[PDB]
Amino acid sequence: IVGGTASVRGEWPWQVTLHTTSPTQRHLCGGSIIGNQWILTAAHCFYGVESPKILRVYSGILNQSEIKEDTSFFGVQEIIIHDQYKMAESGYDIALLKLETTVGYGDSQRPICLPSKGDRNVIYTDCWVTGWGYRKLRDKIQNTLQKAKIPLVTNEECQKRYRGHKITHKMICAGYREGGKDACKGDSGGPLSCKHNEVWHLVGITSWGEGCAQRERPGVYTNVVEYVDWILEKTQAV
Ligand SMILES: CC[C@@H]1CCC[C@H](NC(=O)/C=C/c2cc(Cl)ccc2-n2cnnn2)c2nc(c[nH]2)-c2ccc(NC(=O)OC)cc2NC1=O
Repeated sequence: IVGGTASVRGEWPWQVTLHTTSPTQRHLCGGSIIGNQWILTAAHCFYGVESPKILRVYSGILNQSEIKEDTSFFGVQEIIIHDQYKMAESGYDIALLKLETTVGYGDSQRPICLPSKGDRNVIYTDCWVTGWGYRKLRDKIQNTLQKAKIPLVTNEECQKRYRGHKITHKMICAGYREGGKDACKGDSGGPLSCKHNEVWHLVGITSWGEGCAQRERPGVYTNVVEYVDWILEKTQAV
């Protein structure tokens, strides 16, 4: 996160750190608890991931230093990537991780509500991008979960900013015209959380941008409202 501040413990209890084990263990991406056995993340996070056997999901984490060999995690049973996904810049940058075990809900780990279909018309004014990513382009993964309040941007205004790209309605952008606050390397997969009627909703999944927090370069996010039916299709399968 660029231009953010340290989160407080329990502030984003749906936030998870998705770690890879091959060749050595390291943070890979962010993610959101959306069900007791479901993590919603970005499809691009699995580039060169041969099996879910190398993945470890950590919930209830504020500081990456909380993770050692004795720290408990959730194994990943299945990786479900949207089958229209080619690359982040083309959209469909959404994936579901089905966990081997059930998440025990408490004040340190709980699900974020998905946006309602009737909430496609609502205008969110309190949105936050969270993660353990870089504070600038050439940096390192942060120990403490960072947060940044970012304004939502119209598809039209985002399309002006990304000439040469096709910004679809399945994408949602966020950022200040002058930059300064944004997601960066290590944040992808994580949430873009918006508070509405005292209820947090998963509006976006951190996807891509040209650089980090640049003037007139909004962060591009997967527009979760547009994938509610795809999420239910995979999580509610008979
Ligand atoms: C499959 C491989 C995965 C995802 C690749 C894409 C991802 N993009 C992002 O995380 C965010 C992009 C982005 C998103 C928005 Cl919304 C706006 C502006 C953005 N950026 C544009 N240029 N940089 N960031 C990214 N993550 C890292 C570098 N780049 C990264 C850095 C460090 C570690 N681990 C580490 O040091 O452990 C000790 C792990 C990763 N993970 C990855 O390599």
